Amino acid sequence: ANSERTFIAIKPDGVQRGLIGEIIKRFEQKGFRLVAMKFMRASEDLLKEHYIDLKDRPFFAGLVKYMHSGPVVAMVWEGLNVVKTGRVMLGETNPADSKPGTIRGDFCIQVGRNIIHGSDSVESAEKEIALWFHPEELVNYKSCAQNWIYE
Amino acid sequence: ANSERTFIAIKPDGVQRGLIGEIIKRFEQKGFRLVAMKFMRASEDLLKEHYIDLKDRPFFAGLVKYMHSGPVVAMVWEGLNVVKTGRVMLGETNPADSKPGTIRGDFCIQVGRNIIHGSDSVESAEKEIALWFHPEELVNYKSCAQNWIYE
Amino acid sequence: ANSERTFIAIKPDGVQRGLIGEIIKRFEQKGFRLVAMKFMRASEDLLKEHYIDLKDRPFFAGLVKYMHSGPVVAMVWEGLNVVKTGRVMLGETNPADSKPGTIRGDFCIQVGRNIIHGSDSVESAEKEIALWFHPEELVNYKSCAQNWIYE
Amino acid sequence: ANSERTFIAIKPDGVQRGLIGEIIKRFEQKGFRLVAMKFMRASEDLLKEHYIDLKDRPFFAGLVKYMHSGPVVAMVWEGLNVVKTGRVMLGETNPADSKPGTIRGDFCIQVGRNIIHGSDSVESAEKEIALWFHPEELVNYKSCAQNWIYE
Amino acid sequence: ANSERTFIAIKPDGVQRGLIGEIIKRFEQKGFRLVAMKFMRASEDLLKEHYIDLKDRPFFAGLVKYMHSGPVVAMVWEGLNVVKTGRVMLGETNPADSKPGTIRGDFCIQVGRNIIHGSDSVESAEKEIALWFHPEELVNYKSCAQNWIYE
Amino acid sequence: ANSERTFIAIKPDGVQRGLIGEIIKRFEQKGFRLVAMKFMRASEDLLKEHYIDLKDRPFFAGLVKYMHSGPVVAMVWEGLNVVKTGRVMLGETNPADSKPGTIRGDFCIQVGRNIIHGSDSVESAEKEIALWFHPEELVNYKSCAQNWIYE
Ligand SMILES: Nc1nc2c(ncn2[C@@H]2O[C@H](COP(=O)(O)OP(=O)(O)O)[C@@H](O)[C@H]2O)c(=O)[nH]1
Ligand SMILES: Nc1nc2c(ncn2[C@@H]2O[C@H](COP(=O)(O)OP(=O)(O)O)[C@@H](O)[C@H]2O)c(=O)[nH]1
Ligand SMILES: Nc1nc2c(ncn2[C@@H]2O[C@H](COP(=O)(O)OP(=O)(O)O)[C@@H](O)[C@H]2O)c(=O)[nH]1
Ligand SMILES: Nc1nc2c(ncn2[C@@H]2O[C@H](COP(=O)(O)OP(=O)(O)O)[C@@H](O)[C@H]2O)c(=O)[nH]1
Ligand SMILES: Nc1nc2c(ncn2[C@@H]2O[C@H](COP(=O)(O)OP(=O)(O)O)[C@@H](O)[C@H]2O)c(=O)[nH]1
Ligand SMILES: Nc1nc2c(ncn2[C@@H]2O[C@H](COP(=O)(O)OP(=O)(O)O)[C@@H](O)[C@H]2O)c(=O)[nH]1
Repeated sequence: ANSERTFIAIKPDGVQRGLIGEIIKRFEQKGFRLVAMKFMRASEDLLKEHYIDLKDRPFFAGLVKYMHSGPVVAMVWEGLNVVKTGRVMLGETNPADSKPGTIRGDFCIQVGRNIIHGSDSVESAEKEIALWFHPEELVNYKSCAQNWIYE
Repeated sequence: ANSERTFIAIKPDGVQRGLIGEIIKRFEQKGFRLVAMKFMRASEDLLKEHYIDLKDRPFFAGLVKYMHSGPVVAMVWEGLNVVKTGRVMLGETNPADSKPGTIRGDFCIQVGRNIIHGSDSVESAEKEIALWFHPEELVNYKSCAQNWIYE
Repeated sequence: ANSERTFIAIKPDGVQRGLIGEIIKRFEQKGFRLVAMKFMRASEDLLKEHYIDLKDRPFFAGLVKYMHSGPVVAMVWEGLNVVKTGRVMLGETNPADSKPGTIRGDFCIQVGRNIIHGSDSVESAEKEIALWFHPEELVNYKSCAQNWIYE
Repeated sequence: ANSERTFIAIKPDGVQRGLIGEIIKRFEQKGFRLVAMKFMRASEDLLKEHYIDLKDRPFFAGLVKYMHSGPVVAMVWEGLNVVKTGRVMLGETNPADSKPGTIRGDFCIQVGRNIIHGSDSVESAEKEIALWFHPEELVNYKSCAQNWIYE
Repeated sequence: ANSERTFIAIKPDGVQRGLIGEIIKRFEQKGFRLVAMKFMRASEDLLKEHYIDLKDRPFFAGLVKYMHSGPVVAMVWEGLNVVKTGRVMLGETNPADSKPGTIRGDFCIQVGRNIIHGSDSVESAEKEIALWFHPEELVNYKSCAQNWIYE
Repeated sequence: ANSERTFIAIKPDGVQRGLIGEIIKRFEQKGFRLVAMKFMRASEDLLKEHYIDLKDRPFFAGLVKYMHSGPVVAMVWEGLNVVKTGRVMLGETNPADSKPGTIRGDFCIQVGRNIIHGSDSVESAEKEIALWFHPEELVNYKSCAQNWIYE
């Protein structure tokens, strides 16, 4: 449970606006373990499979267009309930309901524009991960504060 | 509604406790547009002009007085929904009902000493706008990353 | 009640994990006054004395042994509502239930490691307060801004 | 001397790249007073005037145009040695030479865009203040902490 | 010489204009360990017995006075060379010639209100230590990150 | 020269001590471009090859192993003068000679644990880039603020 993982990617806006050091910031202070991460451009292919379940809903292609227009940071975070906790850490997908203190609350205003992405479920989490990252990609180490964070 | 504007002014107590950089930075990083700004001391008739609705109310002149005791930072901000979002940002007029994360929540204790104020309505917005500034103090320009905030 | 005081100790985990400054600051910038502060390793007897009402819980022994593992930072903070406002500042006891922007909410994850302690109640405040420090360790001073803070 | 002042302007670039709040807080937390401050599109004549010691510089006119490009933030700050100290604040003129800690060190890279301008002599100082600001635009007040800053 | 401890005291001005947090934080983040710490109003003799080496000098009793005008934060920190570095950390005694990025650089203006003090030597540092704390107030623990600090 | 590039890697020690968002963040506000990054553990022979030179120097062996003991953040950054400006932002190889305001200065103390590495030549830059990156791993975009960062 304490090993639960999630997939975090900072969208193209986040990277254009200078948010990566910030965003990351928030996860490492939270006490979470950066399992993996890589900066890159997403292929249309990728995205669509990513967003496969969305395939239909109007924004879709724009969405794909957009994810495609710039680089992103893809990463994987490990921890107790990272999935649900980080979700929270990020705010409501529509920045307008995100409160302050949260990724989107603090940093942004429009949904299309929401600078970041998080796995809504541990499933989404697994698929997502595996889809983004080969397995040997995903590092395994122990944080010194482990036993400070973890009971 | 992406042009929306509200009247944000930091109170002499924000001013005095050294909360201006912080506060504008809030707006800055959420991506709203600073339209106008001017550090000034306020006229009693202007306040008065402004605090108009609370005209009597037991705190009324205690207020006015206070609001007049120091210089303030008057500003105009713009963005999709800034009025409402701003509010949010600010917190709950009553700093005890303001959650951490938000300005008041973050840095102040009582409602008398509330560090800032914000248009609570659009119509409201403008009036204060019109009221506090001369339609020529309002700079029309675009953000460099507007395309990153807006689709 | 602007001289309500409260007791806040920064557990061994908040120590080991460097949040001694982050934590204090929050206090400082809100508008509280630090009253007494001390860095020590609480004895067990102290410990038990402390956490007396949970004398019964399954985790009790547990509590106490970690709380004695390392140094803590005890402190008295006074201000208007200190007590109850210091807790919203803290967030949920269970770092998972605790929003962003709060201390827990932002820097920790398990309730067995939830880095800070806050009095829940004025009398507990009282109680702890006394249980932790002799009467004359509590410094008395006024704040220069105190009247920027308080009306 | 501790009532010496200097003229602080934030370049359109500082305005573009959101460093308003940040640069402001720099002063605030250093211990300087905000005498005055407003957001404006400077004019070309003001400009030329404002930058006459440079009337015969390859850049000039480019220097103009650029500064005329967007709005800026004009500010006057007072304090003991504001003028000079303010300048170490800034860093060098050429961001390349600017140490980290400084405003130019920290946020910028090129001379042709170095977000900020500091007065370099008290004369220059008042000269510019003169030039920019309407005496009635200069704030008379006292920090609740003046005591705490000054001996 | 990694268990070299130095005495760092934040002055009435530190305490007054909220930099106790900020201050403790810088030391945190550089990886020194907080051995002892206590919020206490000094005692004229102690002040005396301390600033004994500048018994005569202009200031002196000006110094003593001030340093007792409020409480102070007493601290002991450990780390390889903490002293020298602490100093460095601190700034040049004189707010005047202290670079940005140092304690003083960033938050203070005159040598009269120099928000904190730190040992300037070992020999010194001990004398102060002895002098401001009883032995048992000296917290020995092992930081987790320590071997991440030290090879 | 606006396209120069450097190799920045954050060492395991910096990763163990949550200083990644901070480290990146330093690069991002200055306004330098993130060109490639990935999280990962380095291969012995990746490392021996990277420190190839000081193949002899006593430290070599310990260096290796250390570097190998946990994951790193490997990056590439582009901007006018990134290589030189990038070192200056890092500071002195020896944290002890590092100034406050700099990454090491601020964040670490012993050479052996210096948390990060920056390209010392532009050759080295390009060389180090090789070793470490597959050319296709070099993303290419244009920051929306470049024109504000550069003339
Ligand atoms: N432009 C635009 N994008 C949207 C809209 N609704 C959702 N999206 C995008 O689709 C992403 C994923 O949709 P959803 O899963 O429902 O949110 P997520 O689970 O947080 O990924 C959101 O984060 C948005 O960036 C919309 O109405 N307009
Ligand atoms: N002393 C005092 N001032 C108050 C009280 N309620 C409101 N105010 C002040 O009057 C301001 C305006 O209140 P309100 O109309 O609720 O907010 P606005 O419409 O956003 O300015 C508040 O932000 C406070 O500064 C009160 O109970 N006591
Ligand atoms: N391991 C563990 N510790 C707990 C649990 N519930 C509470 N505690 C711990 O003991 C302290 C006292 O608990 P409680 O009275 O609920 O929390 P409070 O409202 O923060 O003081 C908490 O701050 C926790 O560190 C639990 O279910 N398990
Ligand atoms: N393009 C360009 N602008 C320069 C150069 N030198 C100075 N300036 C610009 O004109 C301003 C005024 O120059 P000067 O008075 O030396 O510098 P200041 O008084 O230190 O900051 C600088 O802040 C730059 O923006 C140069 O070589 N090229
Ligand atoms: N008012 C005043 N205080 C001074 C002066 N020089 C030094 N002091 C004070 O005395 C303290 C100690 O003297 P010194 O050893 O020279 O300071 P250090 O370098 O902290 O140890 C300083 O921190 C100052 O607050 C001076 O010219 N005027
Ligand atoms: N233990 C130890 N490590 C050192 C020493 N000198 C350098 N190193 C380590 O090896 C690295 C590379 O040294 P060097 O090539 O001179 O520095 P670079 O090329 O400027 O950054 C540094 O990051 C240090 O951690 C030393 O004297 N002792």
